[PDB]
Amino acid sequence: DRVLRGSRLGAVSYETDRNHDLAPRQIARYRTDNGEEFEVPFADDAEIPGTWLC
Amino acid sequence: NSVPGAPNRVSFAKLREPLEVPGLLDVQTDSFEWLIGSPRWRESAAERGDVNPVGGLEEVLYELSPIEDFSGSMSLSFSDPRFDDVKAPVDECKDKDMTYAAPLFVTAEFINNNTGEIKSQTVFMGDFPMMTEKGTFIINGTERVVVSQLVRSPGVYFDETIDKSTDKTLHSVKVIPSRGAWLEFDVDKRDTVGVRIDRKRRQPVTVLLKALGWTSEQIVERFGFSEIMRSTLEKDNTVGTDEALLDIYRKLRPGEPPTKESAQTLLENLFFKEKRYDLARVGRYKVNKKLGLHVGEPITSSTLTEEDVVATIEYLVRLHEGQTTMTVPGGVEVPVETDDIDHFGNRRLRTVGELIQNQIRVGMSRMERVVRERMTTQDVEAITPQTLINIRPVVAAIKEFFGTSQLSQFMDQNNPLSGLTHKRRLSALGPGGLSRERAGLEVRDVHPSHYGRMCPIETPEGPNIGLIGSLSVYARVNPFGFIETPYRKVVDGVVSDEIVYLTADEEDRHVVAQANSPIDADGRFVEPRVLVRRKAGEVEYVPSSEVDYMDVSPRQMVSVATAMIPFLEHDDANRALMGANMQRQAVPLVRSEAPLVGTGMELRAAIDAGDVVVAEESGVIEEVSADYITVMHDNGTRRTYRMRKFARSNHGTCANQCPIVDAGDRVEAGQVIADGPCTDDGEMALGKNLLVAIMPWEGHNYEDAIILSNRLVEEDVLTSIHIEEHEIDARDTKLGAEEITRDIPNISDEVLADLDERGIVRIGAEVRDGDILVGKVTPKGETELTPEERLLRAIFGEKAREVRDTSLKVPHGESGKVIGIRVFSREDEDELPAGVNELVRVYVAQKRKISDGDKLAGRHGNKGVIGKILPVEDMPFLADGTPVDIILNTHGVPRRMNIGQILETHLGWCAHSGWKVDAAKGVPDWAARLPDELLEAQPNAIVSTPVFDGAQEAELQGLLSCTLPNRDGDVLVDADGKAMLFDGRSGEPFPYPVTVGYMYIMKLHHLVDDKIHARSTGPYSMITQQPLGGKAQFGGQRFGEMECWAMQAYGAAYTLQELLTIKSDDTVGRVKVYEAIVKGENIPEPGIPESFKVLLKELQSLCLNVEVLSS
Amino acid sequence: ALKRLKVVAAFQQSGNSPMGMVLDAVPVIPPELRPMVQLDGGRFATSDLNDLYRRVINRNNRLKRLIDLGAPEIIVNNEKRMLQESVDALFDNGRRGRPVTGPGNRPLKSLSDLLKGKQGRFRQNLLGKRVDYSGRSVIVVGPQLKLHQCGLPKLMALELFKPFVMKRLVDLNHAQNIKSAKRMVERQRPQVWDVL
Amino acid sequence: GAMLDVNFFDELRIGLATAEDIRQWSYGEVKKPETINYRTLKPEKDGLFCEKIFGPTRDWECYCGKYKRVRFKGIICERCGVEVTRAKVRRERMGHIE
Amino acid sequence: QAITRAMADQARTIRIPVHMVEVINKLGRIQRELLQDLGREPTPEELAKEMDITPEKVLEIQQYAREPISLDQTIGDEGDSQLGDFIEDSEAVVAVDAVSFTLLQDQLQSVLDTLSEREAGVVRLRFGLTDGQPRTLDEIGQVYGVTRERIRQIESKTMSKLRHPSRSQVLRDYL
Ligand SMILES: [Zn+2]
Repeated sequence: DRVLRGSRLGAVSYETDRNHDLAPRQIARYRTDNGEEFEVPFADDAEIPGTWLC
Repeated sequence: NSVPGAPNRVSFAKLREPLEVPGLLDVQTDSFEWLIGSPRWRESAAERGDVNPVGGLEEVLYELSPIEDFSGSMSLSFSDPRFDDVKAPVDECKDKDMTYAAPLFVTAEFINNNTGEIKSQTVFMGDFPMMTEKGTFIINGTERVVVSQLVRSPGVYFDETIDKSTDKTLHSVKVIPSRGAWLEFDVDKRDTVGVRIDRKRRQPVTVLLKALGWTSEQIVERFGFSEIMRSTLEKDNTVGTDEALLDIYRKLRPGEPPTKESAQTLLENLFFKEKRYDLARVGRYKVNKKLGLHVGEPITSSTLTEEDVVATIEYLVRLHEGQTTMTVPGGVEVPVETDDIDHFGNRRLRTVGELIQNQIRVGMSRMERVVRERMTTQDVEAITPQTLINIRPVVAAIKEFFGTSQLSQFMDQNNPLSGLTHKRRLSALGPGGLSRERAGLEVRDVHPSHYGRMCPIETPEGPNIGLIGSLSVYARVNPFGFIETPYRKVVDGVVSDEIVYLTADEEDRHVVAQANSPIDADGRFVEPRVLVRRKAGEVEYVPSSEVDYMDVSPRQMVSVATAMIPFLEHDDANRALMGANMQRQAVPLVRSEAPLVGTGMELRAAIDAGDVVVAEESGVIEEVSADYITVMHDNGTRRTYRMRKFARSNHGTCANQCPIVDAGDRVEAGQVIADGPCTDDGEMALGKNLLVAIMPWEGHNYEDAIILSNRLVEEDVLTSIHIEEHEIDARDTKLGAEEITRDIPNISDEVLADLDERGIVRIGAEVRDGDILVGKVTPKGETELTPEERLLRAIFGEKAREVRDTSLKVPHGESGKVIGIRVFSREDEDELPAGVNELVRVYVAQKRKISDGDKLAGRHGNKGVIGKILPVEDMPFLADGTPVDIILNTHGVPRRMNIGQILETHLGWCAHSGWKVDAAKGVPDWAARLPDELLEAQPNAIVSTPVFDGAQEAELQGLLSCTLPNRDGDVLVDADGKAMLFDGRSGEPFPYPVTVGYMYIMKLHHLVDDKIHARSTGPYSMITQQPLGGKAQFGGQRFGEMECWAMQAYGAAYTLQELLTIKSDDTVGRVKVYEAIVKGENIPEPGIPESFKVLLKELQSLCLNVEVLSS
Repeated sequence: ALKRLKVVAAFQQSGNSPMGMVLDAVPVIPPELRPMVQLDGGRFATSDLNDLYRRVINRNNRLKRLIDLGAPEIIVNNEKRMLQESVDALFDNGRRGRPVTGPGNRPLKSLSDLLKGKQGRFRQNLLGKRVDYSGRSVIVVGPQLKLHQCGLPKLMALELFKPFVMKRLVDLNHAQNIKSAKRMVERQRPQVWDVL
Repeated sequence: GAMLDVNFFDELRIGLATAEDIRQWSYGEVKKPETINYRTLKPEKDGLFCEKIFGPTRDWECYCGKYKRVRFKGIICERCGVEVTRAKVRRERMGHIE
Repeated sequence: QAITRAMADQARTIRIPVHMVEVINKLGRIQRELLQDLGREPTPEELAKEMDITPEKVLEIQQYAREPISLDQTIGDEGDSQLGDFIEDSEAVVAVDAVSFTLLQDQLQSVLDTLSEREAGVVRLRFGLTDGQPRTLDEIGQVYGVTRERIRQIESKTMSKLRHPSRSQVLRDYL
């Protein structure tokens, strides 16, 4: 009925996919009130928040 | 005759026509003016039944009015619909993309009951889309045609069934209303009578009788003759009307606590109260005609009756007992017989007036619901009709009928015949009719009551055989919707001239003669036995005194399109179907030559199609140009008819009109004054006359292929004009406004040659597939740039160019001149939609010559693509020097049973070269019944053979034997119709004579330029990553299950793997195979297709733990 | 007992448990398989699963509110029945009762309707796909050809063999790179037939 | 069994999913019936389209805008919450409703 | 209050807040009452002067008041096809821009490698062609042991050398 052209609300970037030199990260460890523990990788120049939504 | 500006077309007919053909658009125009209430319909119904002249709008307003609230404190009434004038004329509405309507005014009236007040006002009820002079609506600039619809009429339908095991005859009744609740009856394998009401289980009918209020004494008194009824009264196991009423309440309504008054009034409110049950006036008339309850009374109070229910049960039990007639107490007797639901006295025609009236009624119900809602909330003494009435659901109902429905279709205009036969069409499928998948093979057949009410030939040959028909030539439509047909009344063996219109029931009652039977010059028959048509569709031999009706003419059964095939009665029915379907796919050429042998139904089908300018009053032509004719009338005034010059049709052809009068002529009223697309001097002309040979030639015409000549490309014989259009629109997006200007981002200068100072192309500039039509550039903003493009921009100094180019480019394969640019704008106060600031349409027209791949056809269903266009020197030429123009194969004639083309070829040669029958020693005995002035004819004499009364084989043999020589003494075609062709390529004559003659072939709209597409890499889909489909896109081909089975049967595994992975779904694989092909490397191995991972995500989302293992 | 022993032996022989027939956590299909796509001009298009998920989430939040508020049994039981009907209509629409309709009174397309019939995944996309490098035309008779030959029109053959002709007319130095070669092919300059 | 879907297959086993499998597949709990903000067209927080649960919309470009390169990869934006990776992980990550 | 508030909060797919739902309903009632009296559809100017706002604001409200269509209706009336299979993915990999980008990177690597080592390292660190991280002028000067004015002079000379047509033609065709 038509030739309709639609796009989702985002843009695709295309750089190289390298995995040898990345920005450094350090892993925090949050524990809920369930007795279950989760690990999230933040950045080095980043303040660790006290409560994280797991 | 009877049309004043006519070409003299001599006829072979031997019968006198008592009745002329009716107006061919009276199926549409009379129905719509019935819906309006026009004074022409008023005087017609005045002279044919003036006891109740009511239009569709007055009927809807009376059956709605008056609306009352719950307490009965006040009431609202409508009356007197009235239309204003049309706000814009037809060509202006077609050009400005606005609908063609007229305002509607209704005199409302609000009455206070207890206090006593009347507040009469005048309410505007929206704009009503009116119908033009040719039966077409105009909706948003396009031209739409609402086709008719065959539905099964409401009534009572007795039918019988035979048991498989016991082999007893089981009878059954269904009474089916409109919008009501069904109720049935039965006689089972035992002696019980079911009453299965509103699709419920079963009860004995004596339960329903007691719930209606009949005692067992009353049941044995009324049904005293019926062993079945007294047996079921013995087996009813239920006494007490209240007990039986509670029983049917419990069987009908499950889960509700039964009260006495609600259980009592449930059945009454379900059936005998007009709000929830109304078989229409047609249904009430049908019930009264079947049972015999009333005869002289006019139809009113169209709800059911307990008398009707007990008469239905009486009819059923007498049909099961085995009676043949039955008298209802209080009415005349009727015969007792089962009903056929495919009889044409049981299928009514719900035409355009009734369809639009149904949509108005649906809108008025939703309006009156909110009227009786808001009547009670806001107080009394403050309300007025203009605050009570909300016309939004009514106007939305009309708009949602005219758009987005499957009965309001796009008008199919390639030519006048297609435009005419898109109306006069009875589509049996639609809302309220049967679907396509669930339609049985019983309803798709030709019932023997279609004789004169439908065409047995013309149906679509696809998966719609029998579900779409077309009206016959002489047929009409009843006030109710039954399809009448005219018959001559013969009184005591003398055929009179008075014409009686009989529907299918009366045609079954009487006995009808045949049209080509020997009248004895006053009305008497000649032979003492007459072939007739009896009641059940049987054909007998009845003596000439029981005959009491006769047909008006032969070709009463055929349609409009089937009436233009010469020698129809020699073709087979499948090939006649293909001919009648391909006659309305022809394209308008640039020259439009009239056929050398036709039938009589060409002038009338042209001046009634509407694409021919017809003079309204007589006068003398004052000035002719290519744009207008101004006739000077007999009393002072003058009238200038404009012309449509090179206007695009719906399907992309051309709609040129050119005058055929001189600047001093005298015209009469009704005379053709200007041709159309496919007409020539008044009459229809869909093709050209081409000299044919019926030999097989070197394999180029093998299995329906055709070889032309180059003369038809040199002299522009089969050349048409096609016009496209392209549309872009500049709206205001979020980041700014789009701009139509020639300042495009990064592009060469040379592609901006033909563009003007402000965007759009100049008129006359030739375009090509890839060129710029409208230069539009959208704002982009600031995004992330790659370092490589950043370095290139810093090298060459250009800026970021913050606006993105999305122009309008002409798509692939198109070319041709630019005809006109139609540009709308916001600043000129044009009614663009929300957001659009400027819309511009560009028309590109090209002139297509004939080429191999284009599809040609004749009239008798012999189509075929063009295989090779030879040069004009290597064609088989006659002994005189004339080359032939097409060469048709001879293996497709005998096994397809269409020798209408051979007889048309012979008569075409006779009508081309002329004849003179030597009446020196009297008229010879083949021509004893030829008319006068068919004994001689000049060359290029147009003749006409009508459909079932045409030129006989003996007359064709005689006319073939006596023609007249070309220029010298040379008769090129001997008595058999065959000529001694030479061979233009090797030189020697062909060893045996070959049939030649003139055949009328036409060019079909299945052209090779519109069908070819290809794709290497284009757009891809959204959810799954497969390519798109269709020539409107780039579009890929579909490689389905059967092709997968063929590849597996071959054993090609790698071909199948690369067809299903790196060509459809391997998203990381398509770019790798493209770069490997471009760099010249080897093709990589495929990966997992995308659709399988989509499948795994759906299966995991249905709470199933699908996990793929490893080893 | 045989017809019961079928499913009882099925639950007994494996390491399955029958407790998976009731649910405590519906899963949610990822948002690229039920997309919200903006058309040309601000019209949106959703995929009818967002309505079913929205009804489940709305009724579950309302039920959490009613339970933590404290409500009578009639209200809470009606809410639980509504939540159950919503999840049933999500997994299979039109199985128990009336189908949930959208606008214009058409039934919505639930999760199980992506899988069944001729329009499902298994028959519409897994077994028969659209393909690249393909095209159609209308056939005519070629009675001078040999048995292993077919005539191909040049306008279709150019579009089918476009990457091969781009590689070859870069390698023969008719163009400098892939972009200019593609521009030359789409404008159909007359070297491309001698390459083709 | 592995789920990276590289072409080393031997089986395809279907079972009956338990709740401790569902809340081990999922990447976070969707708990609002919101899809997209009506004015700015960005996916709402904890909705049906939330980038914190289903991954980011723009390739290697987080939501609030603090990290925008391929240099930052697999890091969690401590203000907004989205991890920075490709945008094709929005067809591969599921959520759950409690 | 609870029924109308929750109908505003839940009746729509893209959620519109309560105050904008209020002004949409007010605009609808105003437009209906004006359409009844006029006998015509009211213009945005008449609606704007009625509601005491601007016609741009009226257009924005009528823009926000639109409901999405569905991807699952069969836009082919034969039922064979649905609307979701007629939409071009306008943000996909175009399969010739990727190979063109790869060839551009190859050619840029070649032209950068046909220079002096210090100038090539300066250009790579200046435009971030090493690892996608552009470096600062003082950072390049620190890691190469010279001053920032020397670094920017070397950069200007190298940019002139690359801008010269002898090295620049094979990249000039790409843009
Ligand atoms: Zn962030």
